[PDB]
Amino acid sequence: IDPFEMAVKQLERAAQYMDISEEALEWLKKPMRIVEVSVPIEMDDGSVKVFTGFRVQHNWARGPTKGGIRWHPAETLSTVKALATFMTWKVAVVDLPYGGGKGGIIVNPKELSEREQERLARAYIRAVYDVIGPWTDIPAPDVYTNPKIMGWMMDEYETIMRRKGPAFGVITGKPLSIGGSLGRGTATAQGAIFTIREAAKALGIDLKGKKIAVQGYGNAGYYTAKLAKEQLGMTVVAVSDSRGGIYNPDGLDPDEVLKWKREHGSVKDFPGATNITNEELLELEVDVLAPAAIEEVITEKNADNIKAKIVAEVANGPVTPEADDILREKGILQIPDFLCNAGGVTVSYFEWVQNINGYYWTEEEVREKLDKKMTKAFWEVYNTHKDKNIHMRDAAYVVAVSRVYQAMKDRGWVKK
Ligand SMILES: NC(=O)C1=CN([C@@H]2O[C@H](COP(=O)(O)OP(=O)(O)OC[C@H]3O[C@@H](n4cnc5c(N)ncnc54)[C@H](OP(=O)(O)O)[C@@H]3O)[C@@H](O)[C@H]2O)C=CC1
Ligand SMILES: O=C(O)CCC(=O)C(=O)O
Repeated sequence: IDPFEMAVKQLERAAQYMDISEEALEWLKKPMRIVEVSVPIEMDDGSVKVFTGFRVQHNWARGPTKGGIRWHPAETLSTVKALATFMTWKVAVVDLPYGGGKGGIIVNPKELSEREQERLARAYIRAVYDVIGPWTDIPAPDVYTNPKIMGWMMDEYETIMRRKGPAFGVITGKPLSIGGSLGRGTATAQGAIFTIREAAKALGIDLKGKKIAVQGYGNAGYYTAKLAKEQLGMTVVAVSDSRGGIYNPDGLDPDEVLKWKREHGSVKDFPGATNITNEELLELEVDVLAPAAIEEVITEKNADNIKAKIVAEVANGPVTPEADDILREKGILQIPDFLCNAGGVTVSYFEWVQNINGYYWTEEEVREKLDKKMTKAFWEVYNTHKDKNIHMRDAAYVVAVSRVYQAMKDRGWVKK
């Protein structure tokens, strides 16, 4: 249907478990500032093409808005608004002095050359300059965007700003050569691993020697499996991608699987393991399920088939609202998406702090700070879900919306 309407409905459903005034809820149901701009670039053939750009600042009560820029051909203002709304709750649930933001360009970057991509990034910066800044709106990498594009955008912003303030802090997820931070590459997977370890501690389950299945095998999924094996001592019994999946009960080494996928396009037909389809992976008998591929993979039609005791929602919205009740009834502990994959935005916040302070941290300090942040956030959410006897997603919503509501009331934006 409409992604923004779905996000608003999910917030409205969560609002019944907390004391929030009608005026504040109506304020939260609509983004505070939406910017639509034309993004013109000169193509290689000499012609000029105009693209549609988006930048949505949902709420900046707790601080400057934070959110990545997507470059998908199916990008829609509704999707950007929904993702900015989710970004607000994400930054609020880990206690960040941030707001919720999101940006996007309706473009197919596959048919764009490197020069054209750089021109697109620079033109997007030249178009959205007046509503962004290190203390206003901090973008980041997202779908079909990378640190290279981030560096181009940072350079354009610095050129326009005339180096008056810290231009490194305008955008996060850039290369280490220019204001980048360590631990950014594995940030999401590291945060997910921290939350999984905390969930296992909460359920009284030892993670050593337990099977894990990961759906999707890219920046999130591959690193999630690798860190689960290396840090949590888990056995990786199955991975998957867009093509198919592979299942080996005795375990799989993530590095070999990644090399095979890079050399053959997909993890399919990996030797020593059986080829299985994506839907069969979610129904395995594993200790932890990590669907880090796409949204809405666990529906009402397959929720009863899940046998994992922990479902780590590394991807954005992998479980539908209907499947949430079925999963909870079976007694499965669910880690909500904007809490499970908050490590990426937490490390982006660390990068922004380093940029604005002009002082950069080591990998160990970043890892320890992220560990503490994710542990505190997860324990807050779990304690809220146990105290009020509500769903984990509902508890995360209560925790985030309470913070945003308190910020709004302290700013005097709402009275009630
Ligand atoms: N920094 C991050 O990585 C962040 C991660 N997330 C969430 O993590 C998810 C993935 O992020 P990232 O790893 O960067 O993305 P990538 O696109 O780099 O990797 C996603 C993986 O999912 C696979 N995949 C694609 N379509 C399907 C499908 N229909 N069914 C099963 N698997 C599929 C892809 O296979 P193939 O490569 O063959 O296409 C790929 O291996 C997203 O949903 C995102 O919202 C959240 C916040 C930020
Ligand atoms: O780092 C950020 O600001 C956002 C990362 C991201 O893409 C997400 O959390 O969805």
